[PDB]
Amino acid sequence: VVSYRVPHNAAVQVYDYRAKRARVVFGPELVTLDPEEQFTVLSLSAGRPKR
Amino acid sequence: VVSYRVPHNAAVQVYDYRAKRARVVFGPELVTLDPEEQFTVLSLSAGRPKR
Amino acid sequence: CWLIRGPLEYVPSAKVEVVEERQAIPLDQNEGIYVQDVKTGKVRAVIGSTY
Repeated sequence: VVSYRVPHNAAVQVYDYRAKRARVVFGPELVTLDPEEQFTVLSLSAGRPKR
Repeated sequence: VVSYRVPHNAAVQVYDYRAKRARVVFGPELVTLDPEEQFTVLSLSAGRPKR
Repeated sequence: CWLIRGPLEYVPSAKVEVVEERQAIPLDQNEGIYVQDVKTGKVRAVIGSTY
């Protein structure tokens, strides 16, 4: 299984393609992906000034 | 077991993912983690000026 | 093919033949294994108790 422990003040969004269903969960829960669930990996700005 | 002795004027927050339950305890108690409990490790600013 | 399981003893008859050993997998809550049912292809992602 692929499972992620969401931080307390955080949120993760997933989509089950096999079920064609989106769901986003916030807070400190342990999410487990169904066999056709995919995460919303976010690319974010960082660095000293910004990137 | 993983157990932490909280300082007197301190507080630790944990989440049990297997039970999907958050709890934070303050004061000088001995917390013991359930098999799917996780701590809220905090990164904090320190150093001479600040970091 | 079929699986025989339980706290018991077996003698393979002349007709039947032992294919494999099939050791179980111990799983707790918020943990599981991705099982594909090759007879139907569907992937179930069975989680929870041991399986």
